[PDB]
Amino acid sequence: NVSEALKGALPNFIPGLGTLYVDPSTLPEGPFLAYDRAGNLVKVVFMVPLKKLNESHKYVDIGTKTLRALGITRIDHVNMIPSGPHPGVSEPHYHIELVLVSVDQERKVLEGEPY
Amino acid sequence: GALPNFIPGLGTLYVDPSTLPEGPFLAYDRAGNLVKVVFMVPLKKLNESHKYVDIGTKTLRALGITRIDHVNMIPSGPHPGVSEPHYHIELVLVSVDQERKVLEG
Amino acid sequence: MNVSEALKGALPNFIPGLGTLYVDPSTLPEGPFLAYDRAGNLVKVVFMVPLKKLNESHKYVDIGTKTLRALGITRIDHVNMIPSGPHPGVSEPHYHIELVLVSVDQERKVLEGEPY
Amino acid sequence: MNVSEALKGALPNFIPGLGTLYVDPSTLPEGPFLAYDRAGNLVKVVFMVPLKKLNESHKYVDIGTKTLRALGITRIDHVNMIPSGPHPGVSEPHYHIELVLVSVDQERKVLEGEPY
Amino acid sequence: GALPNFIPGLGTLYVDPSTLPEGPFLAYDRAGNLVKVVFMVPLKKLNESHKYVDIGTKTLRALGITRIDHVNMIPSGPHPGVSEPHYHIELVLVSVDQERKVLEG
Amino acid sequence: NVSEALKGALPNFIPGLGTLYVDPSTLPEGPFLAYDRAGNLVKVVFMVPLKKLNESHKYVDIGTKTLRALGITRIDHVNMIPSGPHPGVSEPHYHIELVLVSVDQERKVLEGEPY
Amino acid sequence: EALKGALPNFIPGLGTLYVDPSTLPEGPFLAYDRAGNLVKVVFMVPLKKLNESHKYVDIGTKTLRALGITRIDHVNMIPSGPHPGVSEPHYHIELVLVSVDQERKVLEG
Amino acid sequence: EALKGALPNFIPGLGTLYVDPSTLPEGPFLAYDRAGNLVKVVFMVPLKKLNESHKYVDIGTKTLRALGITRIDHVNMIPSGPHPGVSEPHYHIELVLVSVDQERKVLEGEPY
Amino acid sequence: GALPNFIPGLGTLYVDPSTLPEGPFLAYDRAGNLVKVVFMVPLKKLNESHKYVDIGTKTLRALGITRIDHVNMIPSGPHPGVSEPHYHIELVLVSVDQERKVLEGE
Amino acid sequence: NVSEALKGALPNFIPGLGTLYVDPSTLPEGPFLAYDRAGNLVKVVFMVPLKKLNESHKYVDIGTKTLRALGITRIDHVNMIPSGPHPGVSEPHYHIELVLVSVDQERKVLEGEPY
Amino acid sequence: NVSEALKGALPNFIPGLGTLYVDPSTLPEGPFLAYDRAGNLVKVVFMVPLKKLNESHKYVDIGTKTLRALGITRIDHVNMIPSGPHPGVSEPHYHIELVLVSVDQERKVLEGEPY
Amino acid sequence: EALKGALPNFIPGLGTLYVDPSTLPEGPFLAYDRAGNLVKVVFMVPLKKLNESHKYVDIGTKTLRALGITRIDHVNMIPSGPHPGVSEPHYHIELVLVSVDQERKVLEG
Amino acid sequence: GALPNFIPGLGTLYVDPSTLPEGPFLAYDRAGNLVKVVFMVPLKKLNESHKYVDIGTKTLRALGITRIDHVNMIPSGPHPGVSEPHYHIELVLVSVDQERKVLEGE
Amino acid sequence: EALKGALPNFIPGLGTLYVDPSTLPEGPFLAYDRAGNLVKVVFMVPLKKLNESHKYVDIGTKTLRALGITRIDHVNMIPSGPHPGVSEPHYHIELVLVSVDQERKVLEGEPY
Amino acid sequence: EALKGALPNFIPGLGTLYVDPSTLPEGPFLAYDRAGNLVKVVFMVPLKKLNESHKYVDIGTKTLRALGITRIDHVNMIPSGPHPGVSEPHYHIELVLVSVDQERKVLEG
Amino acid sequence: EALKGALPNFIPGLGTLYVDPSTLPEGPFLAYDRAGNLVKVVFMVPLKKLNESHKYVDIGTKTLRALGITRIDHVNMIPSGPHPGVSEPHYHIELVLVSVDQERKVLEG
Amino acid sequence: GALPNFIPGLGTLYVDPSTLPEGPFLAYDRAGNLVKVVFMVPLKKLNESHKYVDIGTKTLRALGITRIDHVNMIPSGPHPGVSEPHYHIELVLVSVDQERKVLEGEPY
Amino acid sequence: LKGALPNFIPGLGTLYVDPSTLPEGPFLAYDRAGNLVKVVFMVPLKKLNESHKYVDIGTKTLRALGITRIDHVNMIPSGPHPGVSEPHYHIELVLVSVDQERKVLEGEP
Repeated sequence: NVSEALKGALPNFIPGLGTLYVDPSTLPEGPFLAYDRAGNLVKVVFMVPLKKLNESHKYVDIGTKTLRALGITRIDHVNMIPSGPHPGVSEPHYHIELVLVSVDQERKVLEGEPY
Repeated sequence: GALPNFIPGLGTLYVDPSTLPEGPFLAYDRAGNLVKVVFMVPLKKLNESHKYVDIGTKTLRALGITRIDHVNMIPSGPHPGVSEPHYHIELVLVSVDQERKVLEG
Repeated sequence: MNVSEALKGALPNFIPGLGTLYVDPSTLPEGPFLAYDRAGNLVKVVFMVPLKKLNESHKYVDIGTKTLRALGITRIDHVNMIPSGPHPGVSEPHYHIELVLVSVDQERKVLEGEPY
Repeated sequence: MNVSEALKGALPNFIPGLGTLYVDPSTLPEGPFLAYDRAGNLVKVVFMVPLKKLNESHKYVDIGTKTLRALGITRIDHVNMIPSGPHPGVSEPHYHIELVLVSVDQERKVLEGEPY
Repeated sequence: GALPNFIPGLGTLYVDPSTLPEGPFLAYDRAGNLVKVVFMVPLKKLNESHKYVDIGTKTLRALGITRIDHVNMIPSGPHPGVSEPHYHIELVLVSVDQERKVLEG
Repeated sequence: NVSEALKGALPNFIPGLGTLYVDPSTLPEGPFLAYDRAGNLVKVVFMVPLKKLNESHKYVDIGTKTLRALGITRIDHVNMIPSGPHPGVSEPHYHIELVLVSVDQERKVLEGEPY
Repeated sequence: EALKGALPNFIPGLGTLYVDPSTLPEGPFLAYDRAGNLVKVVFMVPLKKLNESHKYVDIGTKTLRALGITRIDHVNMIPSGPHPGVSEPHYHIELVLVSVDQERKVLEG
Repeated sequence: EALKGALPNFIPGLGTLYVDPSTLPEGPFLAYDRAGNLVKVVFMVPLKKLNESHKYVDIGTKTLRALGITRIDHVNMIPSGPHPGVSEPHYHIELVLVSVDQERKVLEGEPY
Repeated sequence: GALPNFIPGLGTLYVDPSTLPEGPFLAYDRAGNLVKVVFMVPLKKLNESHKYVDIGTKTLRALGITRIDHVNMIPSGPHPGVSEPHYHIELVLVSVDQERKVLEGE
Repeated sequence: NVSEALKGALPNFIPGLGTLYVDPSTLPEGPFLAYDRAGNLVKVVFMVPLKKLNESHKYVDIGTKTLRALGITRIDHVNMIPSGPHPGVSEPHYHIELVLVSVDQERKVLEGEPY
Repeated sequence: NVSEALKGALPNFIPGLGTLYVDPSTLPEGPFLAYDRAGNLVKVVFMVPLKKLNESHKYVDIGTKTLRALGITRIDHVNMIPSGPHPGVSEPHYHIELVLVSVDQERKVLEGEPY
Repeated sequence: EALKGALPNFIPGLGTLYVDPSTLPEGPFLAYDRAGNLVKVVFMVPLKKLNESHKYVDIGTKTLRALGITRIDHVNMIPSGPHPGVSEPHYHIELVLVSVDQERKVLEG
Repeated sequence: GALPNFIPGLGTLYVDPSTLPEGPFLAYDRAGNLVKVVFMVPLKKLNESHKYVDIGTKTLRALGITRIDHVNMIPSGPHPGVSEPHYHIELVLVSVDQERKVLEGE
Repeated sequence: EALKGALPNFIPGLGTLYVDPSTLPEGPFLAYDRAGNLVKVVFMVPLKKLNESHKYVDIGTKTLRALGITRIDHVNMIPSGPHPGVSEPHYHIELVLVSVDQERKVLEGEPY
Repeated sequence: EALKGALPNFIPGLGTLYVDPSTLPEGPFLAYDRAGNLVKVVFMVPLKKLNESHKYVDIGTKTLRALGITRIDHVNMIPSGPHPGVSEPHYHIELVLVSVDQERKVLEG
Repeated sequence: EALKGALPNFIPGLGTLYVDPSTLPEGPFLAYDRAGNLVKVVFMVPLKKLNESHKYVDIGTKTLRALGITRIDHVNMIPSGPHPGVSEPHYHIELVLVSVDQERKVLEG
Repeated sequence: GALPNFIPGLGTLYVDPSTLPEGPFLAYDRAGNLVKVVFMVPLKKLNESHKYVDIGTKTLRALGITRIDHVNMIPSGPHPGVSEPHYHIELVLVSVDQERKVLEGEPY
Repeated sequence: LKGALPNFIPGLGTLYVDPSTLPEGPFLAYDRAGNLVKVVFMVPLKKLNESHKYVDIGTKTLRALGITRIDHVNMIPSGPHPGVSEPHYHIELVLVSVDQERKVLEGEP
């Protein structure tokens, strides 16, 4: 079976998220990188707990290493999506996304539900 | 953190946060194989007779031609931070025994 | 007798909005129920669950295995969860959990039901 | 090295407008060729036939049986018959007879090809 | 008449006349079982490099989940009144041997 | 298998034509009757060879028996579609159709390609 | 005040024949008997168009729906008899609402 | 009973048509919808008279005078004949009192 | 203002050129009174069975409420430049006698 | 009545042309000036015989006087419309128009038929 | 200039109201008559104070004189628009309008903001 | 046959009052005299909505178009006053097609 | 014609009621000259941070080419009937001195 | 080189902004697109002055005078502040010289 | 850097003539003098199309909007005359932004 | 002629800060150093909105596309320092185009 | 203007003098963004089978990342100022609609 | 079943094209290793001689290939190809140096 064989080789891709990669040494803020099925970088996502924001924590010079290694990003727009809690995420967070394509293209290449 | 870690009984759960709370969520075993699609339904919406119509369309279509082995409808267990009851409507892609084995729970 | 009636007479029972329904009696009350269109194509798989059981945290595990296995490979297009009851024939609130094998618009078209 | 390149490197060859192609070498030149999208889903089955053979009334019987049988149950959405050649790589006019397993719009979308 | 009669090798061929000449046509055996879907392509259009895109959509979808056993591409044989060459692009639903048997040709 | 069982029982229905019935004693003019998947009468179709028209043949009092047995037809529109020759039809014909629903409904219930 | 109903001259075989000119040549034409009852609906088709395999789709819709015909007795397909002025041959596809005997009678055929 | 029935029938596409017999063959003819509204005023002329350079002057005066208000919306010029009941080609010159869609609607005629 | 050359029987003719050849033309009398609306139809089109539907809409609507006295349908007389025969379908807003006077036409 | 009185007190406006003015000494080329019912200048139109164009006549420094007296024009687009021959226009002409509003606004304020 | 000259020679037209006239002896109810730039009657407007309505005042046989002098009206629709208080209108009022053209034509010929 | 024309009650001052119930409360209501002549078109406006500054735009369009009213004799704006079952005050915006004297006469008011 | 009661400082005010309360109002002087365009903004809306975007479009466009001499922003003075404070944002087409005269305002 | 650079930057949503310093704090400010076209004239007023019934009379005369032609399309009144750089609530009273879509386009600002 | 402004040839009487090739043949062409000032907008109209009665509607819209021309000094309608490679006659519809004397000067014509 | 570029007062830590008022409160705001170079893009988000789980989608699009930023050095998420007039707390989500050291330097932090 | 003008439909054009006449020419929008790279070739040279190899290498090298969106091949001339037929081969770096928008040209 | 890649061609390597986009394509040329070497538009000389205007071609392909760097461009008359009669021009967007191109595609220098 060719289809089963291709899918076996193919990296996991989660509709609405993409194929994710994150340098574990940059957690928990990240940012994680989201790629489409063709392997192009779609967005760079920073993660922050709401609690810390409520405590007025100051995040400074974040994602420097990752961004430096990325090179050209040409940001199209920004998203700030709330997340958590739910199985897997113990507290509310916000995903701060730097999207490198139009909002419609992002939904399109990441196969995500319209906002 | 905001990213998922393998949890016994559920596996590693991924989800497009903009589709919360229902999702659906994709659950993978440690080897990164998709085990099930999980809709996280707040029991509260069900008690208000909310009509869920055409949900999980993008995710399910991404499965392409597939085989659904069975369905589970399980009440959410204890989960840190979670404060309301939900039901896990699950479309499992492997046998109930395969599922229990690879999810380690 | 006219040909139309003879045709109508030979065609399986079809209910607008539900289709032609079949279920394995041994799988009741949950099912699943299989809904076919007028062409005999399987449109959706429907699980029936009482709301009260959900509120009492009943654990439904490995449901519809026999029925599902008998189906075969297929794409799943989307899911619906529709509230039902009570009313004559249904003594308490239920939820229809539906695994639909065609687009939501196609479902409403081939089952001839009112649009959502 | 960046992650994007490592990903691109691990992904099968995909040609915009054609998809990821595979064919049983023993079935050439006719095939059929199987075209998959980036998700690894089979999009279409393509038979290759030289126009000259059609003009000389060649009889093609029981074609693609081995390949087809290996597939499985599936819906067929539509058929295309697209002319091809000559050009580098194709010495004479051919026709691509395609059995497409998704809508024509979905085909153009998942294979990322120019609209018809 | 304008209605079809069982013809050896083809069976009983039905078609929505508004889709002529290509159709596609549906071929049934004497017991009324669908044997194959047949597109009747004028060889002339092929020589003019006509691009057939998205044809037989309504008929094929009517087949629902099916299995295509094999394909035939056969030049039209002698047919009363027919004056131009066509190719029968056939999507057969049974084995080539089953096909020859039930079509009596 | 329920699907195979249902389809086995179901009468043949040809997309764009419907489920056809014709009183053989009324051939070759007919008319044949075309029904949808629910068994409703969609159209009444008369058949005539082009050759006869070219010879000025006079068709008179056609389809009387069939029409009498039909009762209420309430015609919506008329179609005149050419047909033949092709495998199965030795000479050109015209299908003169009396359609009992709108032209869009006819295409819809008979699952036919748009005109 | 000085008007009167406009009514075409009776024509043996065709009765009082009306037609919306913008729908010509096909029509349909409406044929009435002396008493003012509708006898038949007639589509006037050029044989040339048929030999050209013209596809006639959804014709006479507004007319047919306005009349609300529910009973068609029979159908006629007759070659265009000689008519003063008409040079090309047409076929009269008639949807007759009464019997063939009543038709010839009421239309003084 | 004196129940009037010599009234013309409403014909889809034409409406209920009246004409002053002393104005024939040109008319004009008056077309009314089912409610009794005057929809259009129609003049009929043989194409042959036109080719023979005939001069139609001060036509339809009597009729138009008895109509008073009009407010014309558009004009149509429709060819007709030959066909059974019309031995020679004519043109229907129509002065329409409602928009073109309204005219097809109230007269229940086939769209243009 | 900028009035064009008065024409006997036609008066001062105005027409939107984008609507030629039919128009319709608006004919005014010396005093600026609208006397008639003129559709100039090439006989060739009539002979070819051209179907004219919904013409003059804008002009007729801008002219609004009023009354039509009579209608004329006269073949194009001698006009410099014009080379194919036309017919003038006219909707006159005054009596035929008043028309012959204001338009100073024979 | 008021209505009838108003129209009489209003300048002659021709559907599709507007209210025209032209400096007599600039005839026959003009340009003519077309105003809407509010008195706004809509377009500046130059009249040229087609025969002159075919004769390669040189029209230079045209409309200077009239244009000077206009001031702020703001050209939106240009049209070149053929005209004549017909009563009042003995030969074919072309109207060269410098329009000061969008093309749709033009047909709208001059109450003319769409192009 | 011509443009400036034209406007001066033209009647006062107010966007959204048109050119208004009212028989002084019918004040304060009117009706007022609103004309477009071509001098066509667009609407007939009656003015009533809201307080009178709340006092159950009986307005009977209003606008008879003005209406008689109008003749052919052809009512398309009615509007009831609240007005005031503001400078020039010491108390809340309602404008009862009998409009003689479609609602879109009304906003169009009176050059007013859409409702 | 056994079917007779169906006609609402005659309200002195209002006559035979008809109204498409789907257009309530405003209507317009149509008031006919005994003979079957339309005497006036009545918009039934709730005072409460006027106090709320409701903007009524394009009302009675289809009805007015269907009636084809070219001549309004006079307008009345009068309080509805009490009516059995009616608990909210309304104003009658009336387009009367006949003289005020004829109106009092035929509506027996 | 039917002119409303002249107001000192405002002149003859006209406004399309469907656009109240902001308007804009058109203020003319005795002679029928448009003197200024007035937007009447309820202070309450300003205090609530209301976002006014694209207002007065139709009126301003119908008034066309011209020049704005100066702008005024004055609180609503005493006006019978008016009960909430407003601000009059005015686009004046004449000098402030000429404004005080034609509008006969202090 | 005398290559001028003390020129303001084009800011998406604002354009290139100029003001006569002797007209501050009200201005008006002049906003230009990239081609150099004047898009809008902006007046700035503190909400507090409005609440204190301040009277702004004959404002922006000098500036408006030096602009001559204008042809105003619409008006905007936009609230602003408090935020870094603006300690008190203000309103931006804008006289716009192009349609509202054109203004967002040429100034390249976020849609309203 | 090594990049210099790219400028077309200077045609006496026409200057530095620019044109978006996708809008050919009509253009409009834009003619600049040596200093870089726009001297005139030129619509290049084929005589053949005029003889065919072609209707030119809404031409030069984007270009005119981009130039923001509020003052036209004068208009010229002159024959293009011969040009190397040009075999069809055209008329130059010109919107000249400067005096006719300045035009002859700066275009060195 | 008497004008001058409108330029907001410099603000230690924020530089010359611009914002299109219609995009408030979020902005983004654009921060420039004395030399006129863009230092960072700042979205000013109300903490209240975040606690309400507001979904911010596609913000700063026109601005970000007009600037054509290709290199982001780092990101900052800082609580709203005390600002004259600002009562509610916000978070400054900053996309910084230079190094953290250069930032504090050029913005005279 | 002390630098090349922005021309509607073309933008602001730059070219390496030594790469003439083929170029490529670089077209910028009003904001200074590179919109497209244009090669100019005479039809005549194509008909004579001239081989253009390794063109625009210098200029392309000093440009950098481009991310090509689409290609246009537009015929030009003859007309006043262009004595013979040429083809403009364009490598456009934005969508076709965006190109028309930022270079403010007439729609295709 | 295995990689169905076509036969290596000298100077064009493994060549792919979406048959529905013929004749221009563009074609994608890969080296033995499966790397993309160049994108090729095959334009029939006849079309150019006919002044055909090509606008927005190759969009889906180019967008999918996210080509950020083009090393050089070639415009070569079409080499001799079997069955290929009509002359074409190859507009090539090469992603590698001229040397590397000749090397990896096994084509003559």
